[PDB]
Amino acid sequence: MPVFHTRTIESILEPVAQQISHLVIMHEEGEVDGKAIPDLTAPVAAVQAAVSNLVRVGKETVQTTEDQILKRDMPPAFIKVENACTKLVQAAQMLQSDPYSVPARDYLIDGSRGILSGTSDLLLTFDEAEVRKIIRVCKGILEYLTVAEVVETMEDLVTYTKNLGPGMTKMAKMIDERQQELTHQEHRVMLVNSMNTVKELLPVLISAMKIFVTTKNSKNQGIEEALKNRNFTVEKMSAEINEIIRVLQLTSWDEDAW
Amino acid sequence: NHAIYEKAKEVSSALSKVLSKIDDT
Amino acid sequence: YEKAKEVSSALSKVLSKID
Repeated sequence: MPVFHTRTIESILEPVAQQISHLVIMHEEGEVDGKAIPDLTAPVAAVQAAVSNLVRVGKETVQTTEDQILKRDMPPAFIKVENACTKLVQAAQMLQSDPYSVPARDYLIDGSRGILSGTSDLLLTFDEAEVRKIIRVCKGILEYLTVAEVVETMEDLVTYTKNLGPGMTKMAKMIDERQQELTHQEHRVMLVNSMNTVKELLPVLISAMKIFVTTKNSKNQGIEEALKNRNFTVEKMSAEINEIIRVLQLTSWDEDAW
Repeated sequence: NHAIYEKAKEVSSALSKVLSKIDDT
Repeated sequence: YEKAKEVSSALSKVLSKID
């Protein structure tokens, strides 16, 4: 299936996904069981090897990973491609005997779709775990942002900026690659626009902090405003970050996790 | 990890060769 | 204090990275 919910996963399974459409499209007209195809004992031996490596890696991915969802969603994707691969092999034999078998073409098709489908699930499941890595980072920035309300000195400000800076950088780099892989404009825009705002406001949030931490130091000066202006940027940025979490959340949540 | 995509390209390629070995006319 | 100077300098280095 067109389970290409990513621009990379798409560019990977698209080419072969097309060829499969033909086989089904042609096998429907009766033009598939037509030709007497050569020996697929060599090529089918390749995919059988290719699938073994894919499965192997996926098995390791689960081994290492800390993501419990990916830990329990990957294994099946393995089984899928694994037995869909056997149908592929079977068809190769059926054809090695009779290059005209229409049921061999049935397996030849059902198997190709199983390989392409399983591969999709595999990648998609893995990717969704990567999206949760982003969500985590964002949820981290969200937390520290509130810490900006307890900063009462220049030394605190120095520390705060030193900390926010890095995470602010990581989530910025993560959202960058992220928006590129998206397959829907609307999402990409929000993701991009929202992250930009966060970038725009960061220096503003630091100003509001310096002004406050200073005006408060400059004792005997209007401070109910500096506070309000600092708490606003904190709120604005926090809101933008939630739109990001929400978007990333909408574009990856596979409901087997309830 | 970022290999899963590697092996995925290999199975996506093998399946391709097999499919195109049935394509001709 | 270089505090205000450092706070800025630190924010600068960060913004350049965010860039």
